Amino acid sequence: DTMKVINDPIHGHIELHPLLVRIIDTPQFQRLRYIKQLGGGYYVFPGASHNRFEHSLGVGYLAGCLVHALGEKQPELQISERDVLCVQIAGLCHDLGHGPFSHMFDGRFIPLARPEVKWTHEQGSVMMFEHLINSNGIKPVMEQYGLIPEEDICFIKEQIVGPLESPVEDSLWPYKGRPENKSFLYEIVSNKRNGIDVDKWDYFARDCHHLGIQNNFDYKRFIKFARVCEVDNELRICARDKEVGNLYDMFHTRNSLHRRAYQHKVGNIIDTMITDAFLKADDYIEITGAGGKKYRISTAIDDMEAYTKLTDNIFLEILYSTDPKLKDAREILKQIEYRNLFKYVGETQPTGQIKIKREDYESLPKEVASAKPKVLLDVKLKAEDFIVDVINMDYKNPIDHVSFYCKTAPNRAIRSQLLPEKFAEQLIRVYCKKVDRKSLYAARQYFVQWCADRNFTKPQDG
Amino acid sequence: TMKVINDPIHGHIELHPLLVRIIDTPQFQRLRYIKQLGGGYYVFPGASHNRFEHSLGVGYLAGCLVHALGEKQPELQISERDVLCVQIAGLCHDLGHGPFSHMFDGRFIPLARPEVKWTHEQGSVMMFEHLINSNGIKPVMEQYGLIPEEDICFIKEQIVGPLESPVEDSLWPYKGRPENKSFLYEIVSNKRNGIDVDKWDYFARDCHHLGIQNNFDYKRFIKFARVCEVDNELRICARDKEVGNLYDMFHTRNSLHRRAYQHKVGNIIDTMITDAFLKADDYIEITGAGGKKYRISTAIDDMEAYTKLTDNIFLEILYSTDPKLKDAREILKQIEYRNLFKYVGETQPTGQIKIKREDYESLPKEVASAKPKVLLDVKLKAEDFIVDVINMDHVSFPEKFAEQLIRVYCKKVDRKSLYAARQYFVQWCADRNFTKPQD
Ligand SMILES: Nc1nc2c(ncn2[C@H]2C[C@H](O)[C@@H](COP(=O)(O)OCCCNC(=O)c3cccc(-c4cccc(Br)c4)c3)O2)c(=O)[nH]1
Ligand SMILES: Nc1nc2c(ncn2[C@H]2C[C@H](O)[C@@H](COP(=O)(O)OCCCNC(=O)c3cccc(-c4cccc(Br)c4)c3)O2)c(=O)[nH]1
Ligand SMILES: [Fe+3]
Ligand SMILES: [Fe+3]
Repeated sequence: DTMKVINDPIHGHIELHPLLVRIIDTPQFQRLRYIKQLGGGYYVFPGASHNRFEHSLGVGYLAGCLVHALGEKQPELQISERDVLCVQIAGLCHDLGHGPFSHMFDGRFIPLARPEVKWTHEQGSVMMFEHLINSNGIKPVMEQYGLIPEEDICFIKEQIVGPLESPVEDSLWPYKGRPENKSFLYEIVSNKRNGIDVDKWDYFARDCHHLGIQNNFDYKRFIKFARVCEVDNELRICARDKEVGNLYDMFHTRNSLHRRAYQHKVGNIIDTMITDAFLKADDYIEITGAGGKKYRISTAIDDMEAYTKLTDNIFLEILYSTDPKLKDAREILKQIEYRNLFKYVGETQPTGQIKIKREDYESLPKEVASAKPKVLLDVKLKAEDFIVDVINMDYKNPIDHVSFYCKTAPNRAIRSQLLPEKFAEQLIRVYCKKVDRKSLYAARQYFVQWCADRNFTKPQDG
Repeated sequence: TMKVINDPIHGHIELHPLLVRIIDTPQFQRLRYIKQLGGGYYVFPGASHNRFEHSLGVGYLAGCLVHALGEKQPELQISERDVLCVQIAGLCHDLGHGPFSHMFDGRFIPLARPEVKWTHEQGSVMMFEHLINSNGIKPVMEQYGLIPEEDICFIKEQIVGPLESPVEDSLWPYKGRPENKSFLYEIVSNKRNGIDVDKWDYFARDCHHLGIQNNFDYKRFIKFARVCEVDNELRICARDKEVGNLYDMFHTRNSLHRRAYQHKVGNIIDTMITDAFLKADDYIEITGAGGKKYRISTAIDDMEAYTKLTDNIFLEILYSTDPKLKDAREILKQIEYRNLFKYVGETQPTGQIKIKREDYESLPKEVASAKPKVLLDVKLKAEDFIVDVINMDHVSFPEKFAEQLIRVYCKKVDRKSLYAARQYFVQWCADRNFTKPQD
């Protein structure tokens, strides 16, 4: 067993430690070759055929790079090759939990199928990671290369999903994989506080590569000039002051990707259509899991053996099906091929109001059809004619939450409107399955009255 | 009306409504599910791209070239109708590709049905006809100024070549356009000098997705391209100062062939996928016209069934529980675990000899029949061998190259079996009179 070299269009030659290779060459990891990074965006952006597998490789590579650079610059931090391998594995496996079409699956489908359950792709990543280890004898390999499986598995899972929870006192280091003097390690793969992690670096670069958008962030420069420094008796990753411009570009790039691609109107309508087909197919598709037990699309998340076989393939399985009981679902997918899509009715925001929770998504269409427009309208619409799409931008923490250092005093952190505009953390769009112009006028009337009733933003276009 | 597409390599791409209506069909959308490089993706994580985007690019480039020629040289009499027909031909040139692209017509069908002559170009013509007739395109073509009778034939001739050659009759064989428009047949698929918009797009795109340097600039070609007479025939000619660009292109191609298309592990994996397909052929069902069920290897006889034959077959086998599919499944599972066929050696045919597809299936048997020379402890059957045949393909105004390579891999992995396989391979090369292998 020796290292391997993979040639990647974003990162060039990426070296893989044999333990990482052993983890990658499993059904549980190879599964990610069959889940598109951007879900339905590929039906708007023909270049966006990339899957979660290559992005995961990139994230592992970048995690290794950043942590090694910090160790080389600062021996005093006592970063060991064991720590590097654990951070690399966490970067590799952070997206194991994604379902078909990525953010579509846990963002919208599962809430609509089982409003009662609380599912995230991060929980799924933890579950798939455990399953991959116990299905492939990874623990002896980990030991072979100096890892301590109990502690280090806990550390990886903590990087992926976060602390054990049970806040309780909260004045105390909540993690168990590593102690406080290695806190900065938890800031590499997934950093919620300020929004700078190697995961975002890779998918910013990769999505820009595949979409045709320019990426002005130089992650390599940032890695070169990153260090560890002291803030409030804690240790954090900080950037050289001279890097401010780089960060500006990063944030702007983020904004562009969100505005032009991630919340593209037609792409999200198509995500909605695919989810509708999945909902109308859920009762009739079986996925065989542990013990030959059958599962549905919406319940495969409860058995990782079944989840392992749940990918974008399900789309085609519905499209190619001959079962009469699936015809409904099939038809919707066929409308996608013929480009007979749901009609965009409008957009609104819950500005100043409580935001819409996942557990309530299913109730929204009914609400819309229950609005009473103050005109005859001579055309009545039902709940199933409406789609309500809730688009959440998940980060209010600009550059301000970043720590900087001077080349004069590297160990200590330092104490404009040109920064990117705010994110509008929740958008609510409505589409109509009926396409005749009378039905669309009626649907718009219903939508405007519904926004009035909910005290949401008055829709534009009027 | 006029849609715009935002391609990663061509930027913004405006599309005529007729082209959009051709694209928005199951028969064309199918290409979203066929990977451009087949199994190369299992070696290059960036090579996730499919034939659909490539086809869009080829149509766009064909339009660009024809229109650029038309703006210049008005004496050629290029109508918008000609531009639209060329764009459609470029758009539809790859409709006939099967699962994993060149793996299908290049290896799988020859092994499965050694007696049929199948190519993805003739499949493209069949699928184009099926698309036209299943979605009422002819009235739309008329609506935009086309003559379906002449122009459908024109498109099919652009894709597959002359419909003729039943007898000698050596003269102008095209029926879709007169000889004075002959140059239009050189745009989408050029058989003479290997210069066409299809190659431009897929060189650029494969470079973009593989991480390989693209040294040439097709825009310079289009801007400095003209039509001129060469030996009493109209042809696409280039301003002389463009030679430096031309060479660059041929370097890129060369690199793309050596680094990616002929990658040893990628070709081994193509072979493994084909072996799985063979062991699933008796059992996989693909519903076709009238509800008749087809196999993978016979789905090419019904375009309705072929419309539903894509890379998904792979996963259909991987996810199956039918015990009859177990063997196929296991091969795919080995791919996931990276327990691959072992590489035994490489050789070349001598002189102009070219092994033909109809004989591919005979090659392993031959290898297992060679008498090694000394003796052997382990004996290997024909099923233990894979013989992989790899092929590679005067412009008017530097590396290995070998018309055919034959590589042998072994399925048994132990050292003893691999030594035996090497002995078989070297003897077989001696018996066919092929070049003695390496080492
Ligand atoms: N066409 C296409 N575009 C593609 C493709 N790959 C990427 N693109 C890029 C370029 C496009 O400009 C962009 C956005 O898509 P769009 O189709 O132009 O629609 C935009 C408006 C919202 N869409 C609908 O509501 C709609 C649209 C069209 C028809 C119908 C309809 C018609 C009859 C009955 C019914 Br019932 C529904 C509804 O995506 C592709 O393969 N095909
Ligand atoms: N691993 C991986 N690499 C990947 C991946 N995506 C791209 N790559 C790039 C990086 C790699 O350097 C390059 C080439 O692939 P390789 O896996 O390194 O194998 C090279 C020789 C193949 N030939 C064999 O026969 C072989 C090889 C190894 C083991 C066995 C074997 C072992 C036990 C029993 C049996 Br029975 C067979 C056989 O592909 C990926 O997902 N995974
Ligand atoms: Fe990620
Ligand atoms: Fe092509």
